[PDB]
Formats: sequence, structure tokens, C-alpha cells
Amino acid sequence: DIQMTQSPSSLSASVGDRVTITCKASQDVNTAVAWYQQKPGKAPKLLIYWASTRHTGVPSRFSGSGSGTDFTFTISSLQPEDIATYYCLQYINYPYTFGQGTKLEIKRTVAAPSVFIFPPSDEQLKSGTASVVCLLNNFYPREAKVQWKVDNALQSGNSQESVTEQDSKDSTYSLSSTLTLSKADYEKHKVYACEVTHQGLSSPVTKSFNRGE
Amino acid sequence: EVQLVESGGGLVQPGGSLKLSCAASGFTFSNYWMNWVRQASGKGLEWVGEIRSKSNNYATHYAESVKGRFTISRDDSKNTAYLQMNSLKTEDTAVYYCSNRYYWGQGTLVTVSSASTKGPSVFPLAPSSGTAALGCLVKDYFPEPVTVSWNSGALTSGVHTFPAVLQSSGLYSLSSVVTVPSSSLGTQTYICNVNHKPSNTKVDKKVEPK
Repeated sequence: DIQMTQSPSSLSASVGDRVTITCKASQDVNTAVAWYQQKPGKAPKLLIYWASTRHTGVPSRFSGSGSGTDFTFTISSLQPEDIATYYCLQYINYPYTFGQGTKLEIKRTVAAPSVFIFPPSDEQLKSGTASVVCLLNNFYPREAKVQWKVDNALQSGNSQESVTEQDSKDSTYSLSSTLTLSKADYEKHKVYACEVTHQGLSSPVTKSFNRGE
Repeated sequence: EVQLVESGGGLVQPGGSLKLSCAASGFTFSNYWMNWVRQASGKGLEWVGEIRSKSNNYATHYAESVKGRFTISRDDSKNTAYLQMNSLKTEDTAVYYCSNRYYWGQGTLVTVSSASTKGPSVFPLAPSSGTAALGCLVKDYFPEPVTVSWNSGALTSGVHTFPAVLQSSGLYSLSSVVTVPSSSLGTQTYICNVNHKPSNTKVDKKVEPK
């Protein structure tokens, strides 16, 4: 079974940079190599086949080269919409085999999140559960800390976060944290707050609300 | 102009069977070699198999992990390819893609689980009291996926639909938010369009200041 191993697994580069990814085939595979791009939420798209032929309607900044066992995928000038994972594929013999993919991320200047807190709805309170949500909107870099407090008590173990992929235009991330409580527990307290720590904020920022108001 | 439309995906018991279809248009179908590829969530692409043209005796080849369980077929008159999947295992859970080697379809999720189908509840994330943020919380559903749009698709800039998170209950949940002008809050209507096809659930939720 022909192994395709890509270098590197992850890569962070600046807009306008030349970016380079290599793929090593564990056997001679001549020019029977294809390169794919898979943007967040989309199906893979063929960029290059026969190692260096550009598929139709593919931007000129994408190119490939190589032969035998060593293959190169190149972006000449990295654009914001090029955020994706890239895969190489061997198609000389069955079974066709993919490289493990290279995740491409974009470096940009620091951007501070905008923060919003949302109380649970009356509707959800009917069902005996309460979800409090804190949104962190449009920030870079990805590292961010979100602490929940209910009447001064740090909440731990009762929240989950989800973070978007990098935006294809401004290259920022967004992040939601949802704090789930029983309705009884929720009714027993007044002050609900989420506190956000992040490189682009001079000191942590707290958004909060009082239940009975 | 070239189109590959997958269908047949959904929730299925361990051990069960399922048959996927790929409806092709925009190309001379009989000349192409149709391929299936799958991708588990957060993982890489994995080739499933390929069927060749009639002139090649419709020869078929398979990945080792599926051979003897999966059967690929075609119907040139229909311009459709098929993936019949037997003896399903939980490890087969993935989004399955159909390809003519040059273009790929949107893919269809196959979930191999003994868990029950459940429809979600849609809760508002109401904006406070100049940018405002609001959203919809889509809570407690199974299996994936749900789709969310805003104002039937007419509102897209500033929309962030988050990746679903699997909760402790074994049920999924996801939020969709949008940031809008504060001045449009008591004037412009905001409705999130939620579809949970596996449970036949469709909801339109107006979100507004409380």
C-alpha cells in the first residue's frame, strides 16, 4: 500500500506569502499525483492532476511539480480565501491513497474580540434547563480564555465552546461558550457573567446580566 | 455546469444496510470513472472505491476496509452511480462523496449508531439594550446535521454558524449568530431558518429584543 506523507501537517503564513507543501510517495508513482483543496464546510476540490496539470478554472497562483517520489504544491501569493486543508493523492495503483492533509492558516494582526452575553429564554426555562451563551466575535489569534461566574462562583465542568474556522476575508475567528444549568439552579442566582481574556484586550472584559431584570 | 448530487444518506443501525446515489449531469457520463471517498468528522479523506466505464467491463476496485461489504455500481442511462453498503459498522460513520475524478459532489452523512433520532428545539439569543449581536440556539438533536440560514438566505454578512458540539447527553447542539446595525433592531425583522432533515423538523424563529 503506497504511503503518501505530507510536510508539514499544519502551516501558518502571512497574506501575500509564497507557501510550499511537499508530499513524499513511498514508491515510484511517476506523475500520477493529484492535489486537492478543502475549504471549511465544503467538498474537496481538485486543483492539480498529473502532478502539474492545473484543473480548469483553478487560479494560476496554484501550481504543482515533481515526479517519481517527490511532489510539491505551491501557492505563489497567499490570499485570505486560501484558508483550507490541502491533500495530495496517489493514483498510480489501487488502492488510491491520500496524504494526511496540511492545514493552512493565516497570520494577521491582533484583533480584539467583541463580547456579548445572552440570557436563557423564557421558552427554554419551561423545559427545566437554562443555557447561558457568551459570544466572542472576530478576534485573532485563536487563543482565548472564557470564564463563567454565577454570583461570584467560577463555573467549571458545565460549559462547552465551539470556534469557527478562520474567516475567508478578515482571517478572524469567532467563539461561542454555552453554560448549561438546571432551571432551579438558575432561578436561585442573580448575577451571570462571562469574563474574556485575550491578547488584544488591555485587561479582561466582562459582560454580565442580572436574572430578574 | 457539471453537477453531482448525492442522496440516500442518514441514520442506520449497526449491522444494517444503506444505498447511496450520485446523480450526475453536465458531462458525458458513460466515459467517466466514478469514485467514492469518505471523511469522518475532523479526519482526512479516505478513498472508498472506483467503477470504470463499460468499455472496461465496468471493472470495480475497493479500499481494503470495505471490500466484501460495499458494492459500487452504475446506470449510464440514468447518469447515476451507486454505493450499496452492507454490514455497517460504527467506524463507517462519515460524509461520503461521489466523484467523476474531476468534480466532487456536496457529500452525504451516514451515521451508524443505535441512538434514536431526535428533533431540536430552537431558542432565541436576543440582542441587548453601533453593532448589535443576536442568534439562535439549536439544542438537543441527533444525528447531525442541521442547517441554519437567516431571512431565508437574504442575510449572510456577519453570520457565524458554529460547529455543533456533542453534549454529555449524547445529543448535539449549535448556535448561529449575526451582528447587525443597532439602529435596525426595532425595524428590520430577523428570522433564523432551521432544518433538521433526519427528524423532519423545520422551524422559522423570529429573534428580537425582549
